[PDB]
Amino acid sequence: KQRVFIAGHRGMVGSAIRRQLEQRGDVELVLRTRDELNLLDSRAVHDFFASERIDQVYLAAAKVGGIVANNTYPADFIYQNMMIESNIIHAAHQNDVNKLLFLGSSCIYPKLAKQPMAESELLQGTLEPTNEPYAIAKIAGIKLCESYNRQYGRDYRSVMPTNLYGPHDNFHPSNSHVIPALLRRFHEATAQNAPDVVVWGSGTPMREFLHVDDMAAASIHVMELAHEVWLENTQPMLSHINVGTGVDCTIRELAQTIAKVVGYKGRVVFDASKPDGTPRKLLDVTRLHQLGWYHEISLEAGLASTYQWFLENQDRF
Amino acid sequence: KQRVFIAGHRGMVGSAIRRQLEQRGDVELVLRTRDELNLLDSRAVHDFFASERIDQVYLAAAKVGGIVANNTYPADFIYQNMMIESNIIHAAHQNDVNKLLFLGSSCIYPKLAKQPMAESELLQGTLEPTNEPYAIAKIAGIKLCESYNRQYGRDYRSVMPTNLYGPHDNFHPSNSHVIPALLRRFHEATAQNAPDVVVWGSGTPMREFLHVDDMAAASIHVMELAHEVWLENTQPMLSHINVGTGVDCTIRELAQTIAKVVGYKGRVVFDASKPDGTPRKLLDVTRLHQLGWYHEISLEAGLASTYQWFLENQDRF
Ligand SMILES: NC(=O)c1ccc[n+]([C@@H]2O[C@H](COP(=O)([O-])OP(=O)(O)OC[C@H]3O[C@@H](n4cnc5c(N)ncnc54)[C@H](OP(=O)(O)O)[C@@H]3O)[C@@H](O)[C@H]2O)c1
Ligand SMILES: NC(=O)c1ccc[n+]([C@@H]2O[C@H](COP(=O)([O-])OP(=O)(O)OC[C@H]3O[C@@H](n4cnc5c(N)ncnc54)[C@H](OP(=O)(O)O)[C@@H]3O)[C@@H](O)[C@H]2O)c1
Repeated sequence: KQRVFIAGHRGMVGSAIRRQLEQRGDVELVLRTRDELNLLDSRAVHDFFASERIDQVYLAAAKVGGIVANNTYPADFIYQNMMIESNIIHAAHQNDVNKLLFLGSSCIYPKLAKQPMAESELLQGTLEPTNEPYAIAKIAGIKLCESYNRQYGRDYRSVMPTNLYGPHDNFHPSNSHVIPALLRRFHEATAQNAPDVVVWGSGTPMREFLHVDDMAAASIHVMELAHEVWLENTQPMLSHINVGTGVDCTIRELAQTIAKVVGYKGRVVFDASKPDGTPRKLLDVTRLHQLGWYHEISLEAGLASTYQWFLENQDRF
Repeated sequence: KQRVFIAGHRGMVGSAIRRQLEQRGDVELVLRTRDELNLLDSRAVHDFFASERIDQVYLAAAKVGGIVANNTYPADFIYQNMMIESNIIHAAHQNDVNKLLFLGSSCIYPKLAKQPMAESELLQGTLEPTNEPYAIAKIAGIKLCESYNRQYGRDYRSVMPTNLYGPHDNFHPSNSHVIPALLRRFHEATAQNAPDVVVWGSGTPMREFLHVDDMAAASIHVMELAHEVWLENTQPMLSHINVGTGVDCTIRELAQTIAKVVGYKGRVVFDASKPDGTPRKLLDVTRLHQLGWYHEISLEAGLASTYQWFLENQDRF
């Protein structure tokens, strides 16, 4: 029976992986809350890895935030993520954990990358300023993995997810991520019966979204793939695998779909006097598809179920 | 032997007309798929009308969609429908086709029209924003007909159907039309044995529904009526004829009837915290009834047969 440590099991992605691994007895979960184990503490982390018998590690712990947070607390974002990665990856190796899955991020790719973005797009150009500190910490995490794989013959894999959404997301008004922000706004506009909802921009830019449950499934899939199969579809110094749908949709389509899901009857209005971001941003998921994994949750279905979760848990935001 | 061209013969309404005209040898059908004839291409359309010997035309081709589609692709909806109408109607005239039937839509009437909506309700007030582009294209199609009738002495008739349902409807999860959306939801809720099915709104608004086969019958009836009889019951600049049942029923009654048809045993729940649309929306079918046509398919019977079709074709959605 495999003993799996899911770091950051309370977070959005961490909890999703947990929900799925809990539904099978060939795995035994070892979980620690931030109060039980502070991942920033090296000694604490090494002690934990020395005391427990861990077979696999899902590194889903991180200091995550929106546009305001990343620009307001840059030092916290680069430092905490660098330490959490270093502590876990080093401790795992020191205590013979051979399997580990590192979760990166799509905001790690160059601002002006070629679309759709293949894995080789990594380090090909300057990063988006807002995400720079966080992005550097994440890239360093991938290279730590590749470096341990090379030097010690470890099996530390990594996946790069696209924009995620689903239960346990930050539905707070402070969150800048489009899906949870719009679900919230359309929910209130519907409740207060507002004549319209104004969204900044033209609505023409194209984005990609993946439901967190699909994300968890793909993660477990990549983690459990045969080592020979994984080596065959990656390179030692370009080992990360993009995880997404490969399908993009306009912000207009997204907003209009959310309006429908929520039962909003007013008008959705795009204020084109405000600037748009990059015209298009989506991942090339060829590598993942060749590894035999395809997403199951469509946008409409995922938004409807996420809204349902939001309804049962709104007294938390 | 009459040579009839049914444009858009693969669509819901188009195929219904075809099923009925196929069941009679006094008519010979000329059909072209989108790959055989792109209706947006003027030259292609005029060439087709020049090469074939068409006696009648049923203009059932259109760019149709739900709430999300109409608000997401407004330009495609107004443009494609305007071109398809213009191309066909002009080509028909240029090549001496004297008989043509144009299929409009109920969403063409003013948002705040008087109920039941008589034909004279056309252009009496502002349109529902969601349907505005599509509605303008459709109204332009009716006026093209009236204009050719007036200037060239043509016999281009038009019918305005109410909400339609039946086989070949879009049963996809993306579809916002109430009947196919509810048949699908109740089907899955019944299969997964869900305790309840929540529907947005109070369930009190009243809507009218017509089975597509009745629609096809009425269309053929109006098309084949004697010219003197048609002129007698219409006006040159108010020539369209409403096609529907003239009977309305609440959303509550509709949902409850679908639940029964599907064999659902759970509870149907209306969430009244979500807004309703207009309280009532149905057509005045006096003109059609005076022309001697009455619908044959009742709601329960039509839903049962449509569900039956859905069951045999579910591996398409
Ligand atoms: N577009 C994208 O590429 C994208 C989008 C979403 C997520 N992701 C990936 O998923 C990762 C996780 O994101 P998420 O949305 O699941 O965030 P989240 O909900 O904040 O998860 C982070 C978890 O880590 C825990 N944690 C942080 N610092 C800790 C510490 N010092 N000791 C112990 N636990 C600590 C947090 O616990 P507390 O909150 O209890 O402190 C939290 O439960 C990201 O870093 C990213 O790589 C990528
Ligand atoms: N409530 C209402 O008032 C109501 C409700 C339903 C229908 N209707 C009326 O019925 C009309 C048809 O509706 P429907 O439900 O039958 O839609 P549908 O199933 O989408 O039928 C449209 C057909 O037109 C074809 N088509 C579209 N563009 C074409 C092109 N450029 N070249 C060749 N073929 C083209 C489509 O073929 P492909 O899909 O193969 O491209 C499709 O088979 C509507 O426009 C409306 O006037 C009214």
